Amino acid sequence: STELTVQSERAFQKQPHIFNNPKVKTSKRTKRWYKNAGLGFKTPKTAIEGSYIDKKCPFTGLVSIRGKILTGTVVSTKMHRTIVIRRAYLHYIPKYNRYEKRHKNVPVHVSPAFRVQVGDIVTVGQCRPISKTVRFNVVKVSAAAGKANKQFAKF
Amino acid sequence: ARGPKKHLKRLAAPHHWLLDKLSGCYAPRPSAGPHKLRESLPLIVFLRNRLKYALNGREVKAILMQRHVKVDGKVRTDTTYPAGFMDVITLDATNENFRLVYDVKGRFAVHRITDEEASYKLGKVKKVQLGKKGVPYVVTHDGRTIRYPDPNIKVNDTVKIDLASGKITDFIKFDAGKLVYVTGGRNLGRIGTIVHKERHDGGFDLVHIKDSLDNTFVTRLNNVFVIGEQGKPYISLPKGKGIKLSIAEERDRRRAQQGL
Amino acid sequence: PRAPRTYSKTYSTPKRPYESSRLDAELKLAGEFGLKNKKEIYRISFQLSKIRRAARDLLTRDEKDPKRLFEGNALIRRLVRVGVLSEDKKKLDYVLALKVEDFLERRLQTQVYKLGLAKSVHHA
Amino acid sequence: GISRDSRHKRSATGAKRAQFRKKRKFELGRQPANTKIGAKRIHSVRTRGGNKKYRALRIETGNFSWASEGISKKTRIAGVVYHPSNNELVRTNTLTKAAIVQIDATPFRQWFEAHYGQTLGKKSKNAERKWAARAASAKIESSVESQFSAGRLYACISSRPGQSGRCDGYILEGEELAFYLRRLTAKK
RNA sequence: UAUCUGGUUGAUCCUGCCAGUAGUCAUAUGCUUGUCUCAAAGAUUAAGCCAUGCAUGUCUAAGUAUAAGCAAUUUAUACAGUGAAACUGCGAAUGGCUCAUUAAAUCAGUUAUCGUUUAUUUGAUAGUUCCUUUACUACAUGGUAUAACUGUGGUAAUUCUAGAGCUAAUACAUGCUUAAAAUCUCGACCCUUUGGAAGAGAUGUAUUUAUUAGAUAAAAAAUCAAUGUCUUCGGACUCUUUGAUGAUUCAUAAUAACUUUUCGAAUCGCAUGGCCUUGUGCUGGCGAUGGUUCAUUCAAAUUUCUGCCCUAUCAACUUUCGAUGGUAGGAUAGUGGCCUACCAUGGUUUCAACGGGUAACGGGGAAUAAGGGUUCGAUUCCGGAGAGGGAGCCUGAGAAACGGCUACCA
RNA sequence: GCGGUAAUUCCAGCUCCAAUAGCGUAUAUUAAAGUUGUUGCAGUUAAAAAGCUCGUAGUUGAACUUUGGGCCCGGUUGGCCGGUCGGAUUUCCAACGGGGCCUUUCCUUCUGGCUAACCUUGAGUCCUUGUGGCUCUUGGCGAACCAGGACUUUUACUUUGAAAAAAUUAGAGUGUUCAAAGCAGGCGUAUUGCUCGAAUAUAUUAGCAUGGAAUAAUAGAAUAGGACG
RNA sequence: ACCCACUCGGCACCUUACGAGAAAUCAAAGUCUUUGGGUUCUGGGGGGAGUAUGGUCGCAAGGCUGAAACUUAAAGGAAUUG
RNA sequence: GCCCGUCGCUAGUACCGAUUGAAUGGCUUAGUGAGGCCUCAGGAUCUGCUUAGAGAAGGGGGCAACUCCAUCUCAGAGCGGAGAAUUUGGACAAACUUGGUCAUUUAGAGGAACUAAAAGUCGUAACAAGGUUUCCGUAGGUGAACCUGCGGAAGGAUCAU
RNA sequence: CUCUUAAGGUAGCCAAAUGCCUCGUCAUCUAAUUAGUGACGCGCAUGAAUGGAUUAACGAGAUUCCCACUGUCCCUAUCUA
Ligand SMILES: [Mg+2]
Ligand SMILES: [Mg+2]
Ligand SMILES: [Mg+2]
Ligand SMILES: [Mg+2]
Ligand SMILES: [Mg+2]
Ligand SMILES: [Mg+2]
Ligand SMILES: [Mg+2]
Ligand SMILES: [Mg+2]
Ligand SMILES: [Mg+2]
Ligand SMILES: [Mg+2]
Ligand SMILES: [Mg+2]
Ligand SMILES: [Mg+2]
Ligand SMILES: [Mg+2]
Ligand SMILES: [Mg+2]
Ligand SMILES: [Mg+2]
Ligand SMILES: [Mg+2]
Ligand SMILES: [Mg+2]
Ligand SMILES: [Mg+2]
Ligand SMILES: [Mg+2]
Ligand SMILES: [Mg+2]
Ligand SMILES: [Mg+2]
Ligand SMILES: [Mg+2]
Ligand SMILES: [Mg+2]
Ligand SMILES: [Mg+2]
Ligand SMILES: [Mg+2]
Ligand SMILES: [Mg+2]
Ligand SMILES: [Mg+2]
Ligand SMILES: [Mg+2]
Ligand SMILES: [Mg+2]
Ligand SMILES: [Mg+2]
Ligand SMILES: [Mg+2]
Ligand SMILES: [Mg+2]
Ligand SMILES: [Mg+2]
Ligand SMILES: [Mg+2]
Ligand SMILES: [Mg+2]
Ligand SMILES: [Mg+2]
Ligand SMILES: [Mg+2]
Ligand SMILES: [Mg+2]
Ligand SMILES: [Mg+2]
Ligand SMILES: [Mg+2]
Ligand SMILES: [Mg+2]
Ligand SMILES: [Mg+2]
Ligand SMILES: [Mg+2]
Ligand SMILES: [Mg+2]
Ligand SMILES: [Mg+2]
Ligand SMILES: [Mg+2]
Repeated sequence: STELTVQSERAFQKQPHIFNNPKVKTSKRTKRWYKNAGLGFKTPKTAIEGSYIDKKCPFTGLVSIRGKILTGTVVSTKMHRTIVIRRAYLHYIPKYNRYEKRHKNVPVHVSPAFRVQVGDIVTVGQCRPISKTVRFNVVKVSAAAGKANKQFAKF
Repeated sequence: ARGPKKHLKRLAAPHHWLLDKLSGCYAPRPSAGPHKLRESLPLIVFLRNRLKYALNGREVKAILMQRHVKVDGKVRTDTTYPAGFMDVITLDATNENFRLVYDVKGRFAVHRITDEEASYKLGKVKKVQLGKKGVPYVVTHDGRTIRYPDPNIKVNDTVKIDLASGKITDFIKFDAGKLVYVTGGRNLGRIGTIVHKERHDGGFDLVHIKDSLDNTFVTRLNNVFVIGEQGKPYISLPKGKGIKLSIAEERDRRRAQQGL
Repeated sequence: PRAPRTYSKTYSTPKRPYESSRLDAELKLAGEFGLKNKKEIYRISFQLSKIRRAARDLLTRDEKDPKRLFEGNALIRRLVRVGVLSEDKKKLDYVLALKVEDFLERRLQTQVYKLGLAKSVHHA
Repeated sequence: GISRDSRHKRSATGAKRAQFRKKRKFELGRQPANTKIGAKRIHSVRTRGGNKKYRALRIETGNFSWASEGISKKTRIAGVVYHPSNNELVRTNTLTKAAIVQIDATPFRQWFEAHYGQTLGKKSKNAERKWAARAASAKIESSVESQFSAGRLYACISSRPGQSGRCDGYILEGEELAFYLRRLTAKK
């Protein structure tokens, strides 16, 4: 989530070991570091253009993505820089040779290089434990809005 | 459970050992060593259950304590010592040399080899990194470290090893179409030359195989061990040459060879 | 801590306990072949019960199926090798037919009697 | 002792979790160093698998790097000034990571007025050469220069004294200094 | 291996249950019991209580022998064999037993460590240790202080031990050292240039911090600050060096330093040989135990996806006193509300949350044979948990250990 | 259901039946049970349709979008011969599958690395009167997959395969004297060794890898804020 | 307003029985061992008993939800002849 | 013929119930809080490096002057280590006292059911138009089955003007 | 069944502030209870606006028990005005 200030916290927010010498005059101010996570996920332009820090970002942060890659649909954007997605699936019950609708909710950290809205399908990828719950990080938004500007006024 | 486990129960021991169910309880627990516990042949299982040379295990320690036995040229007094794939077992007395290599049933076979072939071995390089002080090194499936290898030597390539000395004399790049020995899976012990490799970033590359009967199969790259070129291997293969006939085909060969 | 010493039993027991026909039929087998038990008949019909089962199972697979061929021919050659199955009927729709006495006729109890040597299966 | 497990601590649904087994030794944790200033006192800690850890209590000197000058010196740590996590660490002059301290600055002045032959605030042959190949270099910076007048330099602790036993840091420069300066006076 | 029969009525056909029938790696119990093979067995109730004995000890030519021990012989006047006791080392964290707790826990299959610790095994791995650097620092090798022992004792009592006198080490505690080369900052002098220099110090590994390299997505130029090598003295710089991953701030290396300075052999057994300037000189054989970092191996710790019985006469639940997330730190072997501080209001649920029950350890599996199912698994393998109940902790690579200690309760 | 004086049910004797080194009883559970019913129950009167409609969750939900035609390639059974010293393959043949073409037909896409394949043909010919046949470089196939850049609507199902503990189970071989078992064992020169073994199958729900594009979802372009370049 | 023919959509009757059912009967109670269009609900021998208990609604009377111990070989349905 | 209820006898089951009843187990507020662990102190003693004295040693090399290394021994002095009992403050936290909560059991005068149950006493409610057709919902009433009012149903004793 | 009445006590309630007998019987609380409470009811002589039964809340009302508290007591002593 984030959204502005960049510097609002009791501690100075910076990237580790990325030094900008004040002696050497630079027209970009701060030097910024990033990477590609792998697996083909485009490291989005809002990460390289951005001023945010987020050491939990898969591009500009210190986390690696490895293990499961999953997709779910965004059910909650409430807590800061993290969301909950619902993943449905049908569970096969052999005696009745039929299925039942089930789901799980996966808490996942989302860098403020993505603007996530509720309802978005999102591609998410696994992580070292980021928090008590979050084991995953949002690596791609496969949705958009689902007809947001088609919600407008009359003739 | 509070620390390292020192025992092995029978039925817990791997099945390619061919240990009988009864006559006691436990199995020999392979010592820490060059080869993984679950793929290995402790010296006792070899010198006894295969070669029938000693009846006890109490006898098997009498053999090794005279230093008859030597593994890959060093002596090796350890009863449960984890001998493994590509290792050379030499009995000084009885002039005998072996190389540990796989059946098509996945079992280690007694395989006798020439005195002169017994002085070299094939490692598969598992990893190659840049070590202390800029010295690049290579390490092989059996846990050897060879410092200063050829730059061209990459992971999954195999390596010829001097035994007597340590050094790498030659290597074989991992290449479409090279003689391959499966170590793992149910295709363990088949020998198939490499059709082509499935990539799979994120894990588990697959290596497609076609043996000299024009049968095909797949395994995971981890189970593929390069031995050479189609036709010419770099080691003496065991009888059957890792082909794997069907139950039918094998029932016929064994019942066609009959007349006394 | 050992290997379990394994086992299984050799006989099945009749569903309906009192059936005059089946008790008549059974005693006549003990009378002919020299049995001490109804269990010795139970034992055999249990062997037959599973052989028919295995043959029932194979017969449903496609002809020239790898399994049907390997296990079907093997069952046959074993029933020939003892002498229950006739050399002509070697293709196992007879093993599906068969019957109890074909097994009973093959007992060393009976074969000591069959060519001389005994004369009264009880003496056998 | 302390236990870092998750077996206490209700599951995400809020459900209360039963106690399964007892406290294991490998999920253990220990008490803070709460390291203070002056008169070096250090206790090693035998940790998992041999492995000493050095728990600093009471450090006076540390090793501090001027990063834009590419040199490191050892100075007296004067005291703690700002801390992001807890203020009691400042008031008690407790040393932990990210703690903002003040240091001696005379080891840094002596280097600068030697290396650059310039001095701050306000004859030998070879040295004259060197000092000419420098400057157009020596412009330093305002906010870093005025601190030598007071003889005390703002530096942020980058080490983990309750872990390594070392209290180390880097002199504040650039945006960092501008930040923590604003915090000081607009809180002061 | 797809079967049914007796019981409602005066009789009938139904509905429907009771009864019969068969099996049970399913216990008990009664009566009966000759042979071979196989051999489960204090699980159920009371993870209730325990007499006594036993169940963890251990030595190679190769750490320590003045036993006032044995043997004497066989060269051994320092020792030399054998060897109690004791030290030192390693082991006692494996095994075995039990199933009480445990219901998203365990466990299973499948993952992750680019999130860690790891004795041992196995492969590699170390010329740098001192010091204002000619009147040098033990290296032909530096320091004591202890057991056993000797002797004096205490107590009803224990694997209780006190005072006194000795003496060892691969115990304890110290502490020298080795080639060449290059690179760096200093810089006495001399001389003006475009500029160069004697000789002084620093530079093992590990630790901590800051900085830098670690390229590569197809091609070219100018200017600023420094400053490299080659002059055919305007100027040029040509050949130009690059590891792995899907991915890294990776492997590895460079600079300024930092450290109550990690390691860099004061060890042991066999043999005894060359080589001359004849010093017992300088060399030197096989392998033992060690030793730092890296790798391997036995592991461990966490960890992704999905899967548990009954219950709504449990519908709301979670944040007292972390509940869900953000920042920083502390703590850890290390990730993480693990913990703390500050901040926010989050997280779960009729797709059944939460709560309750379980005469619940989970799994491989067992019983029942049309198929579909139903039932069971304390229990020979795997995993987990425990040692009367709780908690705590020393030792250690590894235990929150109980045939370890400390405390409380019984 | 028997026993209230001739008891086919009790207490005995005789005789007889079933199972037999075992047989009875108790308790549990399974089959019988289509009396738990997915397969597969029943509900007018036997137990059972809520007094009635609305209605959320849940389950379910009409039809329609590349169909048809032409050619090529090579497989595996089976027929009629067998050429041959039980099995062999060519021509004749049907049958059943697989691959790929062209019919207006993305095959993700460039940027080359690669080529195995003919529209090629350069010579002509082994040989049946010749398109029966392949060696063979000089204009002329992309996809068979390397690897870099730039991007990609989501699924369910189904196929094949990998990763996979052993004991159990299913099951092959072997005459433990039979058998339950076991994983042995079998051959001579039994005076100095020879030799086959120690298979195979299941192993599903989930995850992974591959093929299929029917069935069933999902998304797309209408204030054009469309698609191409 | 009536008559006649056809067509939707009703309230029913009549005759049939291919068909269903234990029957009585039934144009559904049919298209069901040749067993699957979609979906909701209730029953599992009789008595105990719609009782106890808890919850809930109501002024109350009472409504919804709703057991078990124990007992028991029948209870019951339609049709037949007396 | 069947048959219904009160009433009476024996026996069994569970319910209600004063006792603010009892017992077991799982959590848990508050209070008190052992113990090891970390930490501020502590110094029973027992040594360290430094500084100086007095009495002897060994020579870096001289005719007198001149001078290093290691080692023992007692007046006397600066600046660090070990380290017992003890002790400050912590986190962890058994346990005790008193409460609460959940689960599982359970005693009880008496009350009120039901069964075994067929029958005994009193009547005749139902089954025939059961002699007042039967049953439903509700409401009041009476030894007892039941009666009666208002609406239903036919499962009626009427498929019918 | 009998006498007999204007009718012959219904729903309730109880040894109740209504019961003689009476310190009723049973249960509970206690070491022990002519006390209290819960039951029982042929109730000397309970009972329906002579109002019956129930009843949250309220009480310087009568009564029983518990916790806390105490010189009420054991057993008394000392101090101030
Ligand atoms: Mg928030
Ligand atoms: Mg071992
Ligand atoms: Mg009867
Ligand atoms: Mg009857
Ligand atoms: Mg009758
Ligand atoms: Mg039965
Ligand atoms: Mg047991
Ligand atoms: Mg027990
Ligand atoms: Mg001696
Ligand atoms: Mg010795
Ligand atoms: Mg164990
Ligand atoms: Mg000492
Ligand atoms: Mg509700
Ligand atoms: Mg946080
Ligand atoms: Mg249990
Ligand atoms: Mg179970
Ligand atoms: Mg189990
Ligand atoms: Mg179970
Ligand atoms: Mg149990
Ligand atoms: Mg016990
Ligand atoms: Mg407790
Ligand atoms: Mg313990
Ligand atoms: Mg014990
Ligand atoms: Mg133990
Ligand atoms: Mg008589
Ligand atoms: Mg009789
Ligand atoms: Mg079905
Ligand atoms: Mg039914
Ligand atoms: Mg009915
Ligand atoms: Mg449709
Ligand atoms: Mg490709
Ligand atoms: Mg009480
Ligand atoms: Mg204290
Ligand atoms: Mg009547
Ligand atoms: Mg009437
Ligand atoms: Mg009346
Ligand atoms: Mg009725
Ligand atoms: Mg009274
Ligand atoms: Mg009174
Ligand atoms: Mg009187
Ligand atoms: Mg009183
Ligand atoms: Mg009273
Ligand atoms: Mg009264
Ligand atoms: Mg009155
Ligand atoms: Mg009133
Ligand atoms: Mg009173």
